[PDB]
Amino acid sequence: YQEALHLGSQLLRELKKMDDKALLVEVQLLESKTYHALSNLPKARAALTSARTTANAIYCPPKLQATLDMQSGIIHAAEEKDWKTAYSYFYEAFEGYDSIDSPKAITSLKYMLLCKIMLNTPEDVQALVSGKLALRYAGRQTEALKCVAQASKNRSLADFEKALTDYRAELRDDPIISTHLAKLYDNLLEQNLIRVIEPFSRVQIEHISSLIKLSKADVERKLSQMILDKKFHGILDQGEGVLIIFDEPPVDKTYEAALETIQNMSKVVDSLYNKAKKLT
Amino acid sequence: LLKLFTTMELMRWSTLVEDYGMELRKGSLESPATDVFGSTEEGEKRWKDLKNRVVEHNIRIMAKYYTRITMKRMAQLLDLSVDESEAFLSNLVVNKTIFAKVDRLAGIINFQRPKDPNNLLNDWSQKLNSLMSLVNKTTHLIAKEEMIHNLQ
Repeated sequence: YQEALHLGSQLLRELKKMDDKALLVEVQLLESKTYHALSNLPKARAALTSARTTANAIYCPPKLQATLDMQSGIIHAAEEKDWKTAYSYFYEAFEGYDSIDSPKAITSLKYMLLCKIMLNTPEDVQALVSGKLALRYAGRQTEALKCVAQASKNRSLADFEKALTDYRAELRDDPIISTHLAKLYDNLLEQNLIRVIEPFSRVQIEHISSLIKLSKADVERKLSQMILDKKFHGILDQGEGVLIIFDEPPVDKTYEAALETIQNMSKVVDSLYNKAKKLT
Repeated sequence: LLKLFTTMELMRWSTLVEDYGMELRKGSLESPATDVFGSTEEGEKRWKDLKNRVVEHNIRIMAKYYTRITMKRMAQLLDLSVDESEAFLSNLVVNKTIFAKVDRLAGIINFQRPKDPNNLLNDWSQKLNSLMSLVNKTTHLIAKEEMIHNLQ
């Protein structure tokens, strides 16, 4: 994807001057697709802005117009800045892919239920799978989304792992948004962990890991990673399993004191330079 | 109502079982008890969640006192299983039980003994105790010194 993006960019450097700028929409669209494949948001926003200022006067068939809105919603959904605008881009993209292609439509509504399931609202998912309009485009793809929405409205974890286990043979071809799905899994995992551990100052690991009936390997690794991220006060244990939570409120004392010592060292050293200069 | 007003002493509900039974038997007053138990599930929710509401409300009352009731023994005196007490704790996690301390080895819980910042907690207690002894000692000293003047 490196030589294709570089060669394509150098092709744009000599094709922006050539007439019939409507052809540049394909190579700039693929440019945004490979910038998202390389996980580069700023340059995808600059080249995407070039695609907007290019397709503002150019009005090619909606085969390329709706893909700009869909890929725009994917770019905005990569950083998770605002789900409303991205949901609007996926909505207009679904309006563009309406009744033109079955896989593009099922992946358009799949992207709608994705960007809308990321904001924790399954009621609209049920409203979209209960309507007769989107019912004719249903299939094996939307079943996994119904399992994700069911696990989200039920606040279950082992059921979500069951959705990631039984449907992995339609989750094997899942797009790069798999990292976002793991971010939702880790989000509900964070909610449960800060839900059951918070009232338990010191408790058994099996008494608190029994309700979730999961192994302590992945949970222990995620917990240790979150303490290493220093988001809250806590520490794990393996031999005894003792949980200890503590904090150090007076932080502004040692910092200001250390700054006074470090700043005054230069004062005394400069004084020794003035005296050492005036004496010898 | 007087037992449910304040200072709920830990007593057995078996004495209230026959009180509710005769509450369903007598018809001179509070007659529509069968109307309270009209539905097959609503009355069961009111009874189970009523005994649950008092068996949690008494915990909310004794939570103010720091006497360390040792609920491990209280579960033995109440003759109930610890599983539904863990479910009661599952009602405490939403009942704002964040101010507590548990133990991994034993089962004794602690509703007190915080980190105790000496600048706020011990400072406040030393202010109320020391200052209360200062002004309180100041009142009865010269007050009694003026009370003994009438003997002359």
